[PDB]
Amino acid sequence: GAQVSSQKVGAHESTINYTTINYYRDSASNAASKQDFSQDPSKFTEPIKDVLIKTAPMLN
Amino acid sequence: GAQVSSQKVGAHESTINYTTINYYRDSASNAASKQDFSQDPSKFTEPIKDVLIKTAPMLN
Amino acid sequence: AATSRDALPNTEASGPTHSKEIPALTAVETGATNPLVPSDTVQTRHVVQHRSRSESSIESFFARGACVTIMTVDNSASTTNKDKLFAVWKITYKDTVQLRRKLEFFTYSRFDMELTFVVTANFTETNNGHALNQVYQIMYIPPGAPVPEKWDDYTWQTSSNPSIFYTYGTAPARISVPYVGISNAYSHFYDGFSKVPLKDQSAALGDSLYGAASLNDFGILAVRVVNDHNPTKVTSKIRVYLKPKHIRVWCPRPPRAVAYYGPGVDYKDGTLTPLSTKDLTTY
Amino acid sequence: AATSRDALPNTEASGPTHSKEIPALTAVETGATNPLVPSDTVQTRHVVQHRSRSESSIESFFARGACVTIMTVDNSASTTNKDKLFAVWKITYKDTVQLRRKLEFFTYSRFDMELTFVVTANFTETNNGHALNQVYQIMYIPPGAPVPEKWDDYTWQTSSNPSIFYTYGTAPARISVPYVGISNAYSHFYDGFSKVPLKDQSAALGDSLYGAASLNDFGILAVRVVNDHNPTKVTSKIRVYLKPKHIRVWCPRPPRAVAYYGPGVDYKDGTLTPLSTKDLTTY
Amino acid sequence: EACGYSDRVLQLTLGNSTITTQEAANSVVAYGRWPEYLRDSEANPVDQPTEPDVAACRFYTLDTVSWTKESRGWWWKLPDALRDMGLFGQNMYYHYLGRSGYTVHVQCNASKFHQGALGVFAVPEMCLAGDSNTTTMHTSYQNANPGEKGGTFTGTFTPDNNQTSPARRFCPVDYLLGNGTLLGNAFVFPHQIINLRTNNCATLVLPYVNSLSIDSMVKHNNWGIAILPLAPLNFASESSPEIPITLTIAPMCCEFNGLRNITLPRLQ
Amino acid sequence: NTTTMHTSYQNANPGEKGGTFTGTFTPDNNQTSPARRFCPVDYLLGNGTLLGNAFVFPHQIINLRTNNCATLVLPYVNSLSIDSMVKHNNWGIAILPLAPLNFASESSPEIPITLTIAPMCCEFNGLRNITLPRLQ
Amino acid sequence: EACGYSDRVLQLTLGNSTITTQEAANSVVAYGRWPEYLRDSEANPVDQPTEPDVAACRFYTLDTVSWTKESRGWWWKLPDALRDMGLFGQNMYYHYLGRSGYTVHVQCNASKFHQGALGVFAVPEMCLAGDSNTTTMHTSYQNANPGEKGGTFTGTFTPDNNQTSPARRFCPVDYLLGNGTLLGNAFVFPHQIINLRTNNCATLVLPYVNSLSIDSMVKHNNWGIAILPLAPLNFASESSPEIPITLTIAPMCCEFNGLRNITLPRLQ
Amino acid sequence: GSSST
Amino acid sequence: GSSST
Amino acid sequence: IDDSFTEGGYISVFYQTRIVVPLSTPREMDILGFVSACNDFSVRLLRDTTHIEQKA
Ligand SMILES: CCCCCCCCCCCCC/C=C\[C@H](O)[C@H](N)CO
Ligand SMILES: CCCCCCCCCCCCC/C=C\[C@H](O)[C@H](N)CO
Ligand SMILES: *C(=O)CCCCCCCCCCCCC
Ligand SMILES: *C(=O)CCCCCCCCCCCCC
Repeated sequence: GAQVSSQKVGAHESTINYTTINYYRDSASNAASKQDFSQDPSKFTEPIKDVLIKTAPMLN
Repeated sequence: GAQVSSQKVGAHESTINYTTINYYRDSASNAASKQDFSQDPSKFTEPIKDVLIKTAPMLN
Repeated sequence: AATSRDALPNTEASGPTHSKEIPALTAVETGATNPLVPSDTVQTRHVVQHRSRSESSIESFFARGACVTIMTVDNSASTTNKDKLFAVWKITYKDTVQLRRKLEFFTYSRFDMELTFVVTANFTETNNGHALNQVYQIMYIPPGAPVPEKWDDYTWQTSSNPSIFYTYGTAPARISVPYVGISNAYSHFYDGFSKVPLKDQSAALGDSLYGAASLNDFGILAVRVVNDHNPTKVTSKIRVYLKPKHIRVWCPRPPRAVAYYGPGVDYKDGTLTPLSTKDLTTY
Repeated sequence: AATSRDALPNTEASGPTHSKEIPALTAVETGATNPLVPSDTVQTRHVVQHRSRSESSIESFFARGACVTIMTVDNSASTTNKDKLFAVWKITYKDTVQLRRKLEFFTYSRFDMELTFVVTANFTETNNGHALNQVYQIMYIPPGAPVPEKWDDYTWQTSSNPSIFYTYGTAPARISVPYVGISNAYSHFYDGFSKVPLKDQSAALGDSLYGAASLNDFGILAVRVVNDHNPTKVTSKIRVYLKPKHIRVWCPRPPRAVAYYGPGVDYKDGTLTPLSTKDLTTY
Repeated sequence: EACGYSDRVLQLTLGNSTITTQEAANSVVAYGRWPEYLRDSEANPVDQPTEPDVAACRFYTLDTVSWTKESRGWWWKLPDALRDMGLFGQNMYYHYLGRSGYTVHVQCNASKFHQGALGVFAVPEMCLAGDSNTTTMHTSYQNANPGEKGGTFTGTFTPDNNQTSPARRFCPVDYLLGNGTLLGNAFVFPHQIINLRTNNCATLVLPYVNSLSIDSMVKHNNWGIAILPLAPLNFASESSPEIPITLTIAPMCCEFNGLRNITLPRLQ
Repeated sequence: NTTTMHTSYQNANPGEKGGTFTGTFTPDNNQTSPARRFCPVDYLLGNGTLLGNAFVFPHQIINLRTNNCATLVLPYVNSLSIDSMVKHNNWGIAILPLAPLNFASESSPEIPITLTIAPMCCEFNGLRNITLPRLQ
Repeated sequence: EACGYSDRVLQLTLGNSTITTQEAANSVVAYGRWPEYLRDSEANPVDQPTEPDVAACRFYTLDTVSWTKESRGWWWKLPDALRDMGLFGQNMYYHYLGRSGYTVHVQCNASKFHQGALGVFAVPEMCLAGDSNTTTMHTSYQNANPGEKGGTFTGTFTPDNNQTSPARRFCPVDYLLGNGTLLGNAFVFPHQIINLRTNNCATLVLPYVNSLSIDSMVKHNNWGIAILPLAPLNFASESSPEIPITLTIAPMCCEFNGLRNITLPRLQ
Repeated sequence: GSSST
Repeated sequence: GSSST
Repeated sequence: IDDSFTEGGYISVFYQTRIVVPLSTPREMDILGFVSACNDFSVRLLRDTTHIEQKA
């Protein structure tokens, strides 16, 4: 049940990895993976009904 | 001898798993798996000799 | 194959009705409960049900340690009218009330027992004199084995009885015990006696307690401070916590409604009114 | 598939321009922010961008334990006008300010809770008399379960409530809690009431606090020193640290700009001027 | 059925005995388990069992009691109520060990102008509370075991104060089901209700239930039968109505181990 | 400033007239019979956060040289799928003059503001008798 | 059915409401037509209709009236009787046009020792006669439309003679069905009879009936419910027996067109 | 080696 | 056995 | 527990018509009521009850 993932290596001395094993039945007991996703800001930065083309006049 | 099972993941950050190894000879020493079964209430809720059809008159 | 953490049934959408099908009419005399669901008497929408009964499985309902006793010991000089205090406890879940009430939702049970021991000490007298770290011996004395009469007598050798030597200030001690019942299940209720009174015998001779089966059901825990005594007095308490692991239960019962009054089902005058005033037509 | 630790976009080289394409002109009335990058208004070189947003992911932004309360207990002899001190705390992140402000950048959240407990003790009076190592019981009392009235009453049996028996001087205690909200997310703001005032009802009877939903949202922690008392007095404090693991957040908000004044969004007179003097044409 | 068969009309036949009824409300099989003999994989005493079959597995009728406006309820224990019933009782007292299941048939008819409702409960290990507040668990064998007459419930707890010579009997308070739990919850035990407008009987088929495969029938009762008026008897405008209640019970699949001389218990 | 979270249901819920912002916090000092209303200070967005940041909420600006209206399409937002509409408000509409009204050289210009709002995809559960709230 | 199903035992469920009965005499569907929504091929107002579905198509119970030896009969109009019933009434007064079908369930139980028989008639366009012999067609809107209380029949025509301030109400004579035709012929309208020895209810399922696909519910009533004692109430030898009659009615497949501000009618 | 439930 | 991310 | 935010509403029982009896019959009687959970019913967050205690 071991999970093997790669570290993003910052200062250096191939891919360096690290190992994780969950010891408990409840996912709440688990540490945070920090393997998170990003998304585009659009729902907050461009919430307009008609798609904005930045080279175009915003008002037409 | 490792046993690998899945967690039912509640709040989220594929299947997340956890590992279990028994360290002792006596099953009494083991933790509880919590991998339990359910059953129908019938032996307590419908203990009657003739099967009940709920749309039908209970007395006929 | 349905598991405790499986989701419960979806609500299925259902429309208007006008038929000879009568789900709502029933007859509780039969002894059965009418298996109805909302779509039997109202119009419903389709709902995808995510909820599960995982936390109310018998195991999950009992999966907690509960205090069942507090044992007092001391480390004092034994002197002609009073000896160094060691404690003796007859193993039971009936000296406290909360685990007892939970177990008594059922008539019989099987389980492995997890015992955890929390140990705390204090000085009882004003002198600034100190004590060194105490080691405690928790000896399990099964029915038949010699009970200690003195904190330091031969029985504390434990060649065959299981003992725990606990060091003060370390993690609380813990051991497991298998299902050790002499029956196929533990009886939370025994409607009977351990003796038949015979006519050719005196009443005294045929007598026994109502509802008691083996006198020393499970034996004793005897606890002592192993250290010799200090000039200063230290008193300690051993709190015992019981968790039933790997548990099975049979024949459900109504829960205890009036205060416990001893190891049996007896009740005390003055405790028999659990319900409070509320008017029939008052929400 | 873009991850939090992926590098941000490269700057692409760009030259002179003379066209009808007008990136720089825009109209904020629309409610949108103009998505410009340097090559839209100046000449750029090609840069291979290595920087990432890894440390500002919601998880990384919150991935720290924060103090949310300090609970005081003692181990003193209970005497007719004053009892041995045990502490009771209603679980919340709003008694302190730093974690509260971070959470309130958002309207709703989901997370697993990690609680770490740091425990410290001291003598309060001059006597050279000592104390032995203390064990603490941290009992979680969920809404509905009986709250302790005395340091030693029946509720500390904990047959069903989760308790931590912490030993003094050992590693700080730690437990995890799942997302336990009764809604699909935790509400950091609730613009409403828990009761509708009806006309046919008295005002008192229909009244409730603005912005409060369940009165006892999450229950209580009750903490006690399990040890019996010493001749000397020892006071202890339990500092509680909360970390939101496995967290999700919705609907961003402007951060708290004036001092907190209670559990709601209220503000105090005299605290309403966060901004300092600075002249318009002064760098 | 289109050939007349009804949920309300039953015939039960065990040994040389038959019960008929024309106003049943179906019948109950406790915990869905029909009585069975002890299986080899669960057996424990190794000697050849005695299985009296029709000699003991037949309907025995107990003394009829009377239901009135002042009735608080009645109770019986099994096997105790049958201890003097023909060859069942004989087989019981000649052996150390015995196990048995039962068909319990409670009978109570009235008229379309009477009303009232009896809750009939079969309780595994029906431990009842004592009369003392100075002692616990002290109900004597004799008082615990009334035989076929059974005992009764009371609406009032009244403690035995004679400390010189204690009564040593039960004081089973009806709304506390005689055991410190609320009667409204007794429906989790296998039960039927005799509601006079609906039915005139209750039929409970009880398996042998115990934490052992077989046990001392003389020391231990496996089942308790508790009958309580959930809604009181009433008729026309009579101040003092009465209707009888009769219990007929049959042992089923009973077997006995450990044969010796007969037990002669101290019952008074 | 003697109590928190005490705005009454009646004052929290003005119905269609709405309420207004003020440039000054002014504490209710009648402790005998408290006003029990909001005191929403404009540069603090009526909630203790700076108005200049209100643009992270969905918004439009009516700048009179550019446009004469704002149109916001709002989803149902809540920590629940459905809730008590009578106890709880899901959305707030706040309209504030970012740049003040001005016209020619009139000292006292005025122009009207009208709100037209349409519910969309609304559904209701738990039918019974009608609620008659205490609104005054 | 051999699984118990009976013509006499029914359950009806509409919206969050259920009616049960154990003594029905089947149920009637007027002119064999079940209620339906307005079809596109028969549609007329072109705007999107409002269809409140479970919010309005549910059982509403009107004020219970009392049947005695002196009762001559009762009447109600639809939709008028439902004008103040929850969201049906609201939807009705907010729109110019509305159409609706109905399940009408009349309730009246007694005992095997009572006797009597109610004719329950659903009449399309139940125009009733006025109280005047100096004027015709002069019953006021207010008196024509009693709302849920309904009106009653009389055994005697008694003309309004106050010419200064005329009563302007109906004077519906029972044997003339309140409209100048003989009651014995009312059975050509969809009906059931509550004959107390046989049944304790009547159930009429009514389609929307009109010379138009949709109409003004506020100006026009499509159906009239007339309940008359065909055989009088009687019990044992009581001089003054009484039993209650309750009406529960549910709109079915109702739709509304022409939404505007709400109608506020002059009802008194 | 390993069981997988 | 092993997962590799 | 009693909580306004999570309140459940109101159960009530009324006479639709009336109880009718013939002569020689009791004019008063009892109804009994029962409650039970449906198959979609669940509970969570285990806790100690207030329905039992142990003073001293
Ligand atoms: C060094 C510590 C060893 C501790 C050993 C304890 C062994 C005894 C286990 C006792 C089992 C007790 C079970 C609970 C009670 C029974 O269920 C009922 N009263 C009826 O049998
Ligand atoms: C033995 C220690 C057990 C500790 C158990 C704590 C369980 C309770 C978790 C409480 C969750 C609190 C979440 C934070 C606050 C809420 O987000 C907001 N005020 C709105 O719901
Ligand atoms: C998957 O995990 C299979 C390999 C097992 C590797 C060794 C596990 C190390 C010890 C984990 C103990 C279990 C923790 C509850
Ligand atoms: C099955 O278990 C084979 C794999 C072994 C994995 C590593 C075991 C980790 C240490 C366990 C020690 C033994 C405990 C008594």
